[PDB]
Amino acid sequence: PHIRYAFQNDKLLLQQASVGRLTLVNKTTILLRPMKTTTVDLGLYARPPEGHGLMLWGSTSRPVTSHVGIIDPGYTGELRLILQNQRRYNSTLRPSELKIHLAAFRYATPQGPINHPQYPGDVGLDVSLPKDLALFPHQTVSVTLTVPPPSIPHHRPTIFGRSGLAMQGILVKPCRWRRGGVDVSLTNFSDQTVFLNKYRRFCQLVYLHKHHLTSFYSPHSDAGVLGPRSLFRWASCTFEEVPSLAM
Ligand SMILES: O=c1ccn([C@H]2C[C@H](O)[C@@H](COP(=O)(O)O)O2)c(=O)[nH]1
Ligand SMILES: O=C([O-])[C@H](O)C=C([O-])O
Repeated sequence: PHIRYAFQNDKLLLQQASVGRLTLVNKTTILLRPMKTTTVDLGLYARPPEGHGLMLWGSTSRPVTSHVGIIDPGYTGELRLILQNQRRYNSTLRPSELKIHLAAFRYATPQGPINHPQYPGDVGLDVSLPKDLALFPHQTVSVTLTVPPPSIPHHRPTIFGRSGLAMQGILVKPCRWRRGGVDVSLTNFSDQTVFLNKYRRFCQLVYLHKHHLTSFYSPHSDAGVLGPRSLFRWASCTFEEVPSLAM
């Protein structure tokens, strides 16, 4: 399969597009104010092959957390990375300290608490909050989902955040939804208490094909997505530059 893309941004360098993953790195210093969202407009456009979505994620050893972005197959706008400052003062990413990754995966879609996809073809299904929560500034809050989602053979249910909460300072730490049930953690990086009532959509349910979860560290895998216990392994695709995709 081919991923077709276009990229144009003088503040970012394309490091490589190899073994199914594109990596960009920052050429300029990136300033992060405390308590506020930082967005990086990537100048990057892409369309996945049939049956696949795309995954967007950032990686750094500085004290900065990035949203893990689930990219729908019908999306034809510009991709953005959303970052949050872990400290209570300015943090900077000096040239080359931020890596930005994009790669594809096969997924499946079933037919409260679980809602149908927003648009034809969307990868994720919104999951509703089972109780009111109060999220205080610079604090983490955890919630349990225990009632099983729909079973889909050869796929693995996983939870990821949505981009609109992320823009408000609320990140979800992505995690597998395992047989026992899943503890979903939300951190508020903003300066204000955020109230999320019962029935609010707070995260999304994604069914990755099981090939996309591994324990081996590979050319084809990375600990940066779901963390260390289950590595994300992206599809073996080829990137192909189609400059007219750029808007
Ligand atoms: O980190 C992200 C996450 C999402 N999106 C784009 C592609 C998605 O299809 C669309 C909506 O994503 P959600 O609101 O559903 O997370 O925005 C990004 O550009 N960057
Ligand atoms: O909001 C989205 O999920 C995305 O924007 C969907 C399409 O198809 O364009």
